[PDB]
Amino acid sequence: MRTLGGHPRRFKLMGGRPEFHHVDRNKNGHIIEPTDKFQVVITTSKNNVHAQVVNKSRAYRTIFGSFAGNVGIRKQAQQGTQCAYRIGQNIARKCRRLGISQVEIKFRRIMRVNQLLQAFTAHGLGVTAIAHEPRLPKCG
Amino acid sequence: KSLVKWSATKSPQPHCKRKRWREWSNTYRPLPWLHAPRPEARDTRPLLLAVCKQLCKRVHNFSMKELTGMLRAIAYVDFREPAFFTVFVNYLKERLGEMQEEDIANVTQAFNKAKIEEPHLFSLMGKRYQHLQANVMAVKRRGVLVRR
Amino acid sequence: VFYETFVLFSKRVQRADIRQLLKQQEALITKHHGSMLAVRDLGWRKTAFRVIKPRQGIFWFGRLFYFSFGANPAAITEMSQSLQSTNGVLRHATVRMKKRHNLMTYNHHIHAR
Amino acid sequence: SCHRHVFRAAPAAVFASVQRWGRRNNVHKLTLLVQTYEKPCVKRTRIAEEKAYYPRWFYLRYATEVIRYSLKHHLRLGQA
RNA sequence: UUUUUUUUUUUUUUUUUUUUUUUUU
RNA sequence: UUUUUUUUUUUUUUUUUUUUUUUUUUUUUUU
RNA sequence: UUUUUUUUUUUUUUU
RNA sequence: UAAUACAGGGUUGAACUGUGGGUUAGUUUCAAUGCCCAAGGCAGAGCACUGGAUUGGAUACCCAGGGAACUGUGCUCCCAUUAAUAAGAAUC
RNA sequence: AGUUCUAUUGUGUUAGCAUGGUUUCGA
Repeated sequence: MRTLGGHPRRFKLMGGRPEFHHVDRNKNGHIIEPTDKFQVVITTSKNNVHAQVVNKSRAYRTIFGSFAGNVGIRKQAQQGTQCAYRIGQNIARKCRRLGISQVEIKFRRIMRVNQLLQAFTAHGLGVTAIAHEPRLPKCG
Repeated sequence: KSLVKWSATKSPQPHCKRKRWREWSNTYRPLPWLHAPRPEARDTRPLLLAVCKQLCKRVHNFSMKELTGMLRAIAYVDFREPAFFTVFVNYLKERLGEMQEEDIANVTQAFNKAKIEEPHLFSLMGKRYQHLQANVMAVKRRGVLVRR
Repeated sequence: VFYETFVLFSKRVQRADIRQLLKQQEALITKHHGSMLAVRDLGWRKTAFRVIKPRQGIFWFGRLFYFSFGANPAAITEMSQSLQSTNGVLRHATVRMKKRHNLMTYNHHIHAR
Repeated sequence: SCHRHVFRAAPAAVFASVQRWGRRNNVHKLTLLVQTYEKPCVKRTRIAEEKAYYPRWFYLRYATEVIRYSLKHHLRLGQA
């Protein structure tokens, strides 16, 4: 009982600090500037799926990310279609908190890339361009 | 706009981590003839405060492209007057839609240089800049590929 | 028989080095009963992608050179290995001289009509 | 690698174009083959079988086009 | 040493030391 | 475990020839 | 927590 | 399987030659994989082997570890034995 | 059928090079 959609390990370390406290800042002390570009790199797999945010205005520096274990989904429930959909919602909801509107989308595979795209358009996170760079082997 | 350029020299100071590494920087020549008074002349006010006083009195006559340049230049002579920059916060919020892409880049530099951290205005400016940049595609090691 | 070689220099290559390089090469030619044909230059060339050569750095462009010669067929291996050891030279190739297709007798009316 | 820009188009419409791009280059087929090790003997027979089925599909695809084209126009050819 | 993202009164301007180490706003 | 970057070592069939178009030119009675 | 399975375990990381 | 060196085969043009041939031991080269021996190593894989599953009563199926085997001028042809199940001439 | 000459070369052998899946490193 008492289920929570988060990471139990991180919840135990809570001490009342606000959000975005451990993230490093810049010289000016601003977490993010109005002039910036983002490109989320999504990687799919059989059981789990990861999607981290990469900032192109900071020499490709990561800001935050999420996984199946950060939404309260474990065991075989991750293989279900809801696991991908829930992860996308968290990214879209968290995007509005930082103050970003337009974020690019990048992925290597096309297997679990349908639930994430649909969830982004249901909150406000739009899509400006789609990038696909499959690193297919060039040798036997 | 041109005064700041004259009083600026590009140098390559040593890096913070590795002293062998170099990073290009900017150094501005100090001015010792703009802050002092002029008791001899009738106008006892200095040359710097006089420009600011007239600018705020006739802000409406200036266009958007003509406003960010003048504000960006005042902060480049070490003008630590947060009250001066706090008058334009209400004027800019009501005219955010009429702001060009160049205007965004010419206004953030001013507040940051003077150590004026404003979250209610910087949060709104982020959306405007991204919306304008919604029609330009740029890739890595190739540049801008598709524009509009 | 006749042979051709295309050498791509770097930005870090002065005129001093180019003269030295060519002089060294001529030694081998003469050794094997040969003679130089002609030396020409092609100027600078833009590179499609960045070149990452170890212990050399990263470059985006270079100076393309061309020189024709003739010697024994066994001299190709000696020449090829010498270029690789020398600095400045990031990429090179040796192409045999053909009868019709060549950079000597056939250099006009390529792109036009 | 493929890159597309969204301009006055819905995300769903744009996403339908990149999906078909992989089929031409067989991106999906090559991705799965490398994941698992396939014996050389199996590839010997699989490579030959694909050279007889695919050609037949092209001929049948053209036949279906004539049926749809003629259905909307009626008429019929004969030994005239 | 390597350069990442932009504009057009100019060859101009910001950033800079490896990231990420939490849901509902 | 994900992302990013800048030069160590082993290995070398992904792309590139084709509607099987000679009198169709060839495979074995019957069920 | 990660990986893996129809499902699960072993194994690995420790502010 | 881009470049270069050595030497073969196939298609077409000229010259020369003027029946040179088919099959082939008491013969001679090459010949996948496995095994003996030898050389070896610092990648990607895995037989044997106590390393986490079985059953409606027995198991190698599904993960992970794992010191044999994987480049040879050699010893050497057991097989589902390498481009159909005839090496040649005549009738299109 | 065979020899010589000429055009043609993803057929045998071949040490350095370029690119790439995996792997490896973190002033």
